[PDB]
Amino acid sequence: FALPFEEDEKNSDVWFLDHNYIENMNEMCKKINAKEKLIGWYHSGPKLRASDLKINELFKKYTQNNPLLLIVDVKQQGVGLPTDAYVAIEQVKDDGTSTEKTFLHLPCTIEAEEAEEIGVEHLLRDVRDQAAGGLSIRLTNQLKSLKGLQSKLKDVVEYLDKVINKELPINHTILGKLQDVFNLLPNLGTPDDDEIDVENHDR
Amino acid sequence: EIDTILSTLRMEADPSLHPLFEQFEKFYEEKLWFQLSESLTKFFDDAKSTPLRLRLYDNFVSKFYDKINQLSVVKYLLASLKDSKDFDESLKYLDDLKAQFQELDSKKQRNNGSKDHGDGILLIDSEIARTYLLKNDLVKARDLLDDLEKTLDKKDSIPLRITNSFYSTNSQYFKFKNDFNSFYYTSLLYLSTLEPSTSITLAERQQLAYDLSISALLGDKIYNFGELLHHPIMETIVNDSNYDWLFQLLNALTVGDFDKFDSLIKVQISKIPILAQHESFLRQKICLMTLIETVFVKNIRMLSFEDISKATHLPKDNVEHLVMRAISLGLLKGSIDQVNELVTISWVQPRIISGDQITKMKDRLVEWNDQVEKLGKKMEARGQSIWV
Amino acid sequence: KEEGKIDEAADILCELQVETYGSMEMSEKIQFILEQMELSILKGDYSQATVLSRKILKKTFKNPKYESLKLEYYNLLVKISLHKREYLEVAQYLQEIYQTDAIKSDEAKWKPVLSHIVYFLVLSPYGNLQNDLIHKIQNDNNLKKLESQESLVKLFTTNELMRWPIVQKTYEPVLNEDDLAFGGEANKHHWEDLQKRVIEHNLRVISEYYSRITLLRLNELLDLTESQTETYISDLVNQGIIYAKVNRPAKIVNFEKPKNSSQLLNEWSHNVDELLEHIETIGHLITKEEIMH
Repeated sequence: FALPFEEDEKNSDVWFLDHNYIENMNEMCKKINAKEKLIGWYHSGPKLRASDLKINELFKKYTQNNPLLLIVDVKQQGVGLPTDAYVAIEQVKDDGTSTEKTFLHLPCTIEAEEAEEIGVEHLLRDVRDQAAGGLSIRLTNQLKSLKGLQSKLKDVVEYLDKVINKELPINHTILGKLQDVFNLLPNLGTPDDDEIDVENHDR
Repeated sequence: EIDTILSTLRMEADPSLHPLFEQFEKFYEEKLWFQLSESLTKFFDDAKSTPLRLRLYDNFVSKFYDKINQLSVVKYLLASLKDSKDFDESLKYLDDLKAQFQELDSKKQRNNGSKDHGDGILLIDSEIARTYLLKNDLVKARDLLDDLEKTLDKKDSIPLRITNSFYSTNSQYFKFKNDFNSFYYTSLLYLSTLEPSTSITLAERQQLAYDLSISALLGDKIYNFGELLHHPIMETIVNDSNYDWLFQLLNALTVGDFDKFDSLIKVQISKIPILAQHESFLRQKICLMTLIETVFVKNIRMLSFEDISKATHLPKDNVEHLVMRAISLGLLKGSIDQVNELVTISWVQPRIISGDQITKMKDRLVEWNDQVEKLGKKMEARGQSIWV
Repeated sequence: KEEGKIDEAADILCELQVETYGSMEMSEKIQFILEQMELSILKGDYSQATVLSRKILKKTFKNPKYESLKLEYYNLLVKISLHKREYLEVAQYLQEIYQTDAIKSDEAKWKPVLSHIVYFLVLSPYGNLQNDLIHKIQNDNNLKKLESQESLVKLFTTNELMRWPIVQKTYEPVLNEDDLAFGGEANKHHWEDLQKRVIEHNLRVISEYYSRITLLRLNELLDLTESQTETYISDLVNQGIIYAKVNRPAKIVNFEKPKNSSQLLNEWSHNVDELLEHIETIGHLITKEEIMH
């Protein structure tokens, strides 16, 4: 359910939140259905910020789980979902800090009821193509997968150009992770390449 | 009241130290208590060595038992009992206070509004452990660490002040046991969370630095030598005399030469007996470093025993032992032949990333982008009539 | 019992008390089984006394009512199993004694109990249970108060070879003088069984790190003649602990796994999936630091 929210960005310490509204609404919803608890708050995008962490503290207050921060991107980019999930995780870590609060991504997928699924299908004149059911559908998917892979690689390629030539700092921890990508690469012209050839034949 | 106490502090003291007692009294009259708290701080910063320091505490704690913030108050006592030469007295004062803080919290809650009060208690238990250790009781401190650690983890966070004292006790305990490995972890954290106070003397910080350098010479999986010299703690003390040859053992290790290392160590083994008892670990350590380094800067995945033996100055008999310890420590992975006498490397340990290596990463990603984009163009032309 | 009619005496005790277990207090039943069991160690039939022990149940024997009796029950079980050299089993029993309330609370009395366990636990052969129990003993604070026991646990827990004549000499005046396991006349005949665990341990380290090694070099590391070396290899492969293949002209000893196309295709699948996962994960952090800075 919606809250009113005003953001002033002159000072990221100036914020509007209707406190009373939240408590009132929490109690009414419980009388329809008791399985509704405060599990977080959505932010409307259209990107992540460094600023979402000031706001997150306000929602830890209410909750008995770490609040889920759903960055719903509202112009809708991607051939996938434009919905990111982040839950604030607290762990001791040294990258210039002693205790870090950071947000770890979690997968977004869907699950639906009988009623809700049929209501989606009912809107849609589509036969789906995120299904990976038939031969036809899996063909479409394989090409979408290749296009997904090229676009992310640019984002990685540009990030690295910006340290070395647009001067952001050298972040050992980030690079470190990148290094292993290269270390765990396949290498052909070895018997490994040969096992593949024999495999092709069988199928 | 405070008047009789104030006279008694001035008399036994020096003329230089009369105006310090006078500043406090003034804040008290006006009742500005932000300023009173700060002015106590100037006191314990650099005159915790005066014999009156402990009594001066005793009037202020009674007044501000529940009026101002608990972290503030407690802070004075701890510094006062770091300057006592008699630790039997130190243990008694803590034991009373520990007792007061358990009563206090009943009262204190209603005054603040609603607040914690386990803050003072955590610091007191650390001081009991540190008194024990300066008196050489390893065990009494030992059960105090366990119980103290769990209470850190119970909270979502501990303050930087509180956690420095906890890490203060841990450092003290470890260097007596003579575990280099354990001492190392406590010191790197101590610098991160280090108090912004000038109340922690520079003399302690220097001493702590010397011992840190020693942990990493004798260490077992520490290949962070370059990293140690970046941080302010070592960087600035390079041109001190006793910390010259000490950092030259860091730098010899880095570049992987054996002659600079040999010429240094023969002098300091004799001079300082610390390097004598851990001699067995010290010689091996170079050998291991040479191995890793030659492997990392190159891009090939195998080396014969002949290349290795010249590099490390060991015969091919000891080289197979050298390889076994490296794989075991977690520096490298691979397999060993004695029938072709190769070491086959398959894993390298990610180390410090230099500016040059970022460029290097990037070049390969551009190679792979093009390849994907090319394939995907062909895969559109193919299958054009069969898609959803 | 004092007379030469000790035999006839047991046969009467064990028969009687093994059919009489009615309405009488538990504390008394526990007592009569101990007495029965005691005679049977003298009978030379350890198997009779194993069956008896399993009459008394572990559901009714974790109470303070039975505390002094629990300790003696477990001391006897160690004697039964020591005859038959099940060392891992001896170690389990002894562990319960340590975890008993009485021994744990009295500082002095816990000292010998811990020490005995270390000993027996190392004489066990290298199984799935050996690996998890020995790393339980290594972590404990008590182990760390001691240093004599610490050195032994540390040797086997690390994945480093070590030569027989050197472990022997080193711990002969420290650990081998103490009673239980080591010490006495019959117990010195378990010092021997140690020599086999140390050479087969060496072989366990060498399978993992070496893939080809010479038969010639292998002889030197275990400190055993050609004939002996091949024997303890063969014995290990019947136990299914290692994979070893020796060429008898002294060519290669192979520790490297025999491969199939299927195993290999699985390994390579892992690596690819793993790449795709890393690219995304590094990709989350790339977003944070881009907007932020």
